[PDB]
Parts: sequence; structure tokens; C-alpha cells
Amino acid sequence: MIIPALNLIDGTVVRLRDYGNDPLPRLQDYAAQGAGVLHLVDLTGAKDPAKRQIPLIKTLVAGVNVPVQVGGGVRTEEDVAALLKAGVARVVIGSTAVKSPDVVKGWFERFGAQALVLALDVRIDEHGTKQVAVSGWQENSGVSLEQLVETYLPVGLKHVLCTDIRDGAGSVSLYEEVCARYPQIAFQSSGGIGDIDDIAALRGTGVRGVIVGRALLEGKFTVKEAIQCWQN
Ligand SMILES: [Cl-]
Repeated sequence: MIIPALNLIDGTVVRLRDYGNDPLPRLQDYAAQGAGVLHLVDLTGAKDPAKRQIPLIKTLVAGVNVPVQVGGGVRTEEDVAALLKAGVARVVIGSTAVKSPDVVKGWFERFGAQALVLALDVRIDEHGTKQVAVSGWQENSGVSLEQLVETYLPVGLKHVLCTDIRDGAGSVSLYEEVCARYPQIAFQSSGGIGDIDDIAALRGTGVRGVIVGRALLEGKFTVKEAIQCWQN
């Protein structure tokens, strides 16, 4: 599947530049073109968890007919719960999944693996290792993609979002390897989609979902075209 994505600050659609502040029409049109899943980054909430755009998220989710994954500074059990209650389908967890794996495994137990997506930023280092980092501007955290995935497999890990820190050029080698290694996990790719051929390269790799943000906002291609390409 293609997974169209928006980034939101104070209700404004942004790139990580300003793309207006009417996210709901955009999302609805994404769904209208055949999107089966959408993805939102709450950048405000990522900055300040007290400022979580819950009420906007509620309206957005209510306004489409497809599951929305939402992430952005999710730190607590109560964060997950509040997002789910607002109607989000899947909560996307990034830094906390790296920071507090035993706590997050507890979340898998409470909420179920279908409600959670682990988002891992990956740097391939000098030695060829897929290093996990909590963000593009912090150093590697000292754990490989494989090591962290295998930490969560015992609690039924199903959804992993993997960003090669590509984001915002083409995404292929990395994805072929990890998808082959863990065929029971549905990997999503993020970052590096600049043209429709970037989507093409990911066909065959075993990646299950392709996150597309910027390129849709810049009119490079449409969601419908993305889906046609992805489905071959
Ligand atoms: Cl599919």
C-alpha cells in the first residue's frame, strides 16, 4: 500500500515550508483516490506533549473513512490511550521505543500490536550496520535495527516504520534485507520519495507500506498514480 502523510503544526500543513491549514480536504482527497491508510505527524505534540493536537486529530479522523496512524512525541501510556480514544487507528512510537523498550512492550500487552507502529530512524554506519537513532539530529543510540526489532518480537510486533536518515532521492538494499529477515513483520518505508520512480524501486523489496509526504504536496504525482505504480 501507499500511505499518504501530512505533518501538522498548530493545524498547519508543513514540510520539514507552509502548505496551508486545511488538512481535512487534502486527507479526504487522498482517501478518495484509493488510499487505504493515512499517516499524520503531530509536530506540535512532538515539541510539547501538553499541546497535543487531539481535538484537530479527532476531527481529521472522523472526516475520513480510512485508518490513520498518528505519531509525534508519544511518551506515555496515557498518550497512546488519548490518541486511540480520539479515534486514531495506530499510534506511532519513535524515541520512546528506543528509550524505554520494557515500558513499550507493556503497551503492546495492553493495546495490542495492531494499535502500535514502531518508527525507527536508521543510519547505515561505516561498518555497514543499520544503527537506530531517535532523530536525524542526534547521535546513534547504540542499538541496531535487528537488535531492536528482536526485542519486540516476543510481544507480537507487527508494524515497523523505517526511515533511512533520504527523508525529504530514492529509498532499496536496506529494505530488502530487513524485510527478508522478518517476513512476519510489515515494514513501512519513509523518506526519499521524490518521484514516482522512487516508489517503483521499492516494488519487489518486501516493504509493505510506502509513506509519501512531500512529493504529493509538491504535485510530483498523485496518490492515484502512486497506487498504480505500487500495484504494478
Ligand atoms: Cl497491500
